[PDB]
Amino acid sequence: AAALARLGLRAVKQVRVQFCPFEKNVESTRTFLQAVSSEKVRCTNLNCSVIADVRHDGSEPCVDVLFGDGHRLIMRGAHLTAQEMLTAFASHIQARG
Amino acid sequence: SGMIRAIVRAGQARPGPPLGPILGQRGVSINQFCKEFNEKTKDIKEGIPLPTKIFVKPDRTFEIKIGQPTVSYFLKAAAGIEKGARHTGKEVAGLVTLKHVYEIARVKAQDDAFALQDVPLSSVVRSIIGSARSLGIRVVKDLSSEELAAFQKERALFLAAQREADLAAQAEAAKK
Amino acid sequence: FREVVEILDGKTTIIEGRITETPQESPNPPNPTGQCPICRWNLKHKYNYEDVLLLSQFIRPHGGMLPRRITGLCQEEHLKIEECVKMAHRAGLLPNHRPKLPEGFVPKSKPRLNRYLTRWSPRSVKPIYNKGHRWNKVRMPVGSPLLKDNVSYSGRPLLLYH
Amino acid sequence: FKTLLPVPTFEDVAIPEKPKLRFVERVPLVPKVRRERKNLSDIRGPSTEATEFTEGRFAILALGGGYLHWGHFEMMRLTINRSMDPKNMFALWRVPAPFKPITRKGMGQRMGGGKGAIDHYVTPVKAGRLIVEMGGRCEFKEVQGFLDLVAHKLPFPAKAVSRETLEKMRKDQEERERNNQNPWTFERIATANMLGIRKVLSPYDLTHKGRYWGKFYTPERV
Amino acid sequence: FKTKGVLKKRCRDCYLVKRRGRWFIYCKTNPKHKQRQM
Amino acid sequence: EALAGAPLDNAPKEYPPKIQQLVQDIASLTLLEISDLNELLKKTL
Amino acid sequence: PPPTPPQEETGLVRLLRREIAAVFRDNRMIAVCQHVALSAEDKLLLRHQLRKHKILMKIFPNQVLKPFLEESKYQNLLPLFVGHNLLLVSEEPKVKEMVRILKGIPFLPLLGGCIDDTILSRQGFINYSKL
Amino acid sequence: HAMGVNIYKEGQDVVLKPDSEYPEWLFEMNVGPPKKLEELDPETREYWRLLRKHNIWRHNRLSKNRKF
RNA sequence: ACCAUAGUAGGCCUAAAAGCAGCCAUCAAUUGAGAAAGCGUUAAAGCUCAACAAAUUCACCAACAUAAUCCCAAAAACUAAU
Ligand SMILES: [Mg+2]
Ligand SMILES: [Mg+2]
Ligand SMILES: [Mg+2]
Ligand SMILES: [Mg+2]
Ligand SMILES: [Mg+2]
Ligand SMILES: [Zn+2]
Ligand SMILES: [Zn+2]
Repeated sequence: AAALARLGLRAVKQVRVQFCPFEKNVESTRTFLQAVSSEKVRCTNLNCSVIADVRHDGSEPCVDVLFGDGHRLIMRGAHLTAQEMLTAFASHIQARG
Repeated sequence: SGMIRAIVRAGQARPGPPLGPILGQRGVSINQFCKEFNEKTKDIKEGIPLPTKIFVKPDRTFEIKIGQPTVSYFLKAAAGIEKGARHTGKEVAGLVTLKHVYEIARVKAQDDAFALQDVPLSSVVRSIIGSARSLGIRVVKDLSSEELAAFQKERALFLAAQREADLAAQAEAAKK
Repeated sequence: FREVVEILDGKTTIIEGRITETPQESPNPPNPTGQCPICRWNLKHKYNYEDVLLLSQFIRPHGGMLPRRITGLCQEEHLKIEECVKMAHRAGLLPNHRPKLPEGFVPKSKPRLNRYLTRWSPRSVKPIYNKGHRWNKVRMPVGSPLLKDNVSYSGRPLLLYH
Repeated sequence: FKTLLPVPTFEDVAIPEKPKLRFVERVPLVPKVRRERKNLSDIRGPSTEATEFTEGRFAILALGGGYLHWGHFEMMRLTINRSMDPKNMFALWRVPAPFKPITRKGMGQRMGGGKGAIDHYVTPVKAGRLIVEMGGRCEFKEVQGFLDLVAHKLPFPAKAVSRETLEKMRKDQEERERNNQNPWTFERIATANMLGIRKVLSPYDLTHKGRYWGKFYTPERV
Repeated sequence: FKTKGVLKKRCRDCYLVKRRGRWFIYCKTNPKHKQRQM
Repeated sequence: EALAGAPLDNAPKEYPPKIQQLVQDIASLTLLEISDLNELLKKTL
Repeated sequence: PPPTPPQEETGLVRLLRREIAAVFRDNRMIAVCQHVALSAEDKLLLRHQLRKHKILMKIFPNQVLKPFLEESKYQNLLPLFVGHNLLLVSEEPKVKEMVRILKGIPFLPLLGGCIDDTILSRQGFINYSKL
Repeated sequence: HAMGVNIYKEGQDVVLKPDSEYPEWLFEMNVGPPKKLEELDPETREYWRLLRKHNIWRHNRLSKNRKF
């Protein structure tokens, strides 16, 4: 959550996280949620909304992030680890923006 | 640009320190705030300095939230004393009962900090008691008759000790 | 062994985890009660820098050591295997475990000096100009002291400095 | 989540007045007029006196032998006095003020002509003697931290120890010597004069057992 | 950079690194905390 | 013991066993016991 | 391995076990909501907006909450607590009122829960609400 | 301001309720003896507050040697 | 990695001592956070520590430049050595 704060999230439009709480594989995506939801990252820009989509049946956890490059970054955490998602997020959404 | 905690007396707001260095550094009008603060605090004739939260904005404008006055004052008046103990707990400053702390509590339950907290009055009374411990002020369960027997003894002992401390402070001011 | 795939399609980027098949521990160990992976195969004090078939099992496709809590090695043996892996890289064994870089294969350097049993890294070692006489003598390290417990069939202790 | 542990509490610690270290004098009040020969034998070998704790739970322990002159006393006094909480800690000298006269000649003298004159005084310290003893309501760790400085600036090698630390290293010292795999020990060979080795050894060795050599003491020596 | 016999971190931001067969202390915040073990 | 497993939105067609045996025990009654039932429910609620 | 060194229950562990045992008894609605990093101001405000409908919030360590819950009748909530979490306690529940405040904050998800012995996902809470 | 309260003045400057009006909690609270560690029951929640506080004091004393 | 809100600028002396010149108490809200262990301020504000929660490979100490004609045997980690 700190490495996201240092990186100036203001280049982002909308961040949603779609996941399924009763699956065994979702801990990673959750960790991502609480990393982006933190006060530092949340207050870097007020133009960005963070939406948590919670469903029992969907069965596939997902993270979708739009930003003002006209870019859409969608990472499906299934077997992906938390800090791999956050590193991918950092190098992807910072270097472009 | 941030927030400011200012503990200020009832009818007294003046365009000099602390308000001059503090508010004047933020780029905020001192006179507008003296005006508003005095508007709101001239209606308290109880003469109680209140800690207040001044939100100072990016555009140099501001907002103000007045809270309940300090427990230090409420207890200074509850014991009827002036200044608190020099060495606290080693010596006594003034005396109080259940009733004092209860009143002071239900007065301060509407404070900004204790407002959001749903805590009962027993909690707030615990806090005020603890704040009495360090002010040099002693609680007692039922003291009333012994409250006054005390005050006629205790006040004479506090006069004796404050006069002895004033004299020894004159001797230590002379020796220095 | 879980590969992470990244795709770029029309200003949308997909990143996904994908699981492949991991080979499994060979069916029947000699010392099943044994705790640590080296030990239950009776390889303690036996493997050297020279034994690649063993070493290549703990490392990454890019040549770096695997972490300890994943592998399960007894701490001591982890360090030994790390020494050995370094020493074996330097010795020019495991040529497939380097990172692949299409540009840098082209620019030849003086043909690799053949070396083996090298404890330090080549770039870090000052030439010893002063040697020194019979009584105060500068000795050149060979192999690592972590392996000084390997079984000696000759009976003479391995010579770690010349 | 982590579960807590009961904190060590000192209800039994009684702090004496003047907890800080006494000033010690450069020269004794009755200066020795008669010039003494130098026993080096008073630095040599293990220590008999001051081996144990008295009041305090912490100490500086001398691993070598050495001479302590006034400079060292000064150093320890200042360094410890401003490094301690006078409320919660007290310190104590386990070593006497320097009493032993040490001579010199003016640089540039030829050999002979007599003894020299008394330059200064020192204190003999045999290996294994407590230099300074600190007690208090302290845990060992703070005291250790700043005591190791002092220990380090002493002429002999030295350590900061507690009661626990000291008995730890003593039990370890004897346990190492009943564990020993090789049949051949310094004691065993020396006493029985095997290989006529007594020719090369000093008599004192019989007591020292090859643990002490000159003023030096190696703890690893069984 | 100073050559020292003992390395010690002079603040929380110092980190400790082995390069060229030596130990080093690098510090990003205070470069004056730089140290090289001799 | 253990509790329910919480089926949800995409597919849940499944109604409880209790409701069904209740509407069955309701459907097996003659209309005098249906009027008795109706009175005993009208009074309590 | 060396022989087995059984660890012993502290007073803290027993106090938490008792407390959670009471918590699952008393409140009719226990709603698991993933704990999310907020300002102290906003957390206080949320606590106070829960004080207005009288709903209470509680937080326990996963350490002592997990085995209690796997030995509980409630074990189907085990996959919910793997991350951070916050336990929403309600006596004499009204769910639409709990959903009202969570609606204000979009990044603060309500995951599982049990309302009067009925174990539900978020959709089950949405269903119980409109009722 | 300044107020000298006697049994006439402490009652005349205050509205002081009867003894049957005041809550039970107000008498139970310990006036001057702050509680110790041995006194409290290890199965009580407050005991562990005190133990935490003491642990913090301990870490605080041990951290006196910080170079940083 | 993570996170920081409450009486409250605790009572004093001082131009000011707001956790942090000094002296004395060291209580108290919250699941949880010292009347504060380091930095910082004129007094603050502000950074971190210990606290919850989150997790958990292992982690006590140990490192030290040099000379004068030209370095100074060559070399070497295993085929069995009381
Ligand atoms: Mg020395
Ligand atoms: Mg508390
Ligand atoms: Mg912390
Ligand atoms: Mg040099
Ligand atoms: Mg030669
Ligand atoms: Zn092993
Ligand atoms: Zn630094």
